[PDB]
Amino acid sequence: ATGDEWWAKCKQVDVLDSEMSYYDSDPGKHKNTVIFLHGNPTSSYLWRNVIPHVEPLARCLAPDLIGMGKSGKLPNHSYRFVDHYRYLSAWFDSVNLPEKVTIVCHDWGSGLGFHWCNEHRDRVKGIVHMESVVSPLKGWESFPETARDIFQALRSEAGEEMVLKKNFFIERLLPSSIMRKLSEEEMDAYREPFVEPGESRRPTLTWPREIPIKGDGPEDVIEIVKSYNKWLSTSKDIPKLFINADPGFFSNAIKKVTKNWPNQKTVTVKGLHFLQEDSPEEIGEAIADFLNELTK
Repeated sequence: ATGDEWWAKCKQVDVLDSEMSYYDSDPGKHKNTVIFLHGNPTSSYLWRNVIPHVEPLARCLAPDLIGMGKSGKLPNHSYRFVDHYRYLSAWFDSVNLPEKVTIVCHDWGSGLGFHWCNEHRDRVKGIVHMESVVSPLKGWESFPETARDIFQALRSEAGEEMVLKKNFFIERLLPSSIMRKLSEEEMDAYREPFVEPGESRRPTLTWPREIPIKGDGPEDVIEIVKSYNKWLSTSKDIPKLFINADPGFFSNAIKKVTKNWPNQKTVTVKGLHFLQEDSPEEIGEAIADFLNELTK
């Protein structure tokens, strides 16, 4: 339950010019393996109540993205999508994975995971995604109205004071998209990587600045997302599970974007954006069922 208790189950490995922390239920084993990828502004802690439903069937890994959780902070403060992907790709190559894996992913963890799958198509046995980055936004009009002003502010010069000084993503956006009230210990686990004001919080500001918005940018992320969206939309041989959150945040838009994707099943659970905090049991059970279907 505590951050301390969760990270006590994790390990650290040197990766490139830094280090990454990750959960690994069965180090080095090439049995059925599942990788859980968090997004902004969370960490592997997000999966703590989902993973126990899956471990009996698979080796479960859950890394903290660079700059987040207990992974290292980068002294150039550069945490763009491409930086995260460079680190995550090196992490995949460092943890002794079997020939194919299942990816379970959320938010920017899905951006990174979908891109990794697109670049390593023969390594993918299935993808479970939720509140995910499935396509570029055609414009600001497609961003949910209740959050549109906030995210435009985050992407403006005001973002630095909002995040680096006031920790806006941790203190306001995170609890706003959990239906229940987190305990003090749970909230402190999310706060821990970002307790010190300043550049430690940069990952939580750069992430909203990477959202692919057509006509705005950033162009490199737009191209990456367009590329994996094209692959996913015709990926008839890759089993996919979309965990829809009711009422969710981006879930309603994801349902429409992916309605014609082949080989995708949908399950619905109660939640806003951070659905793992409201329905971890149903999410874990849905993943376990999905894995069993692969094994037949």
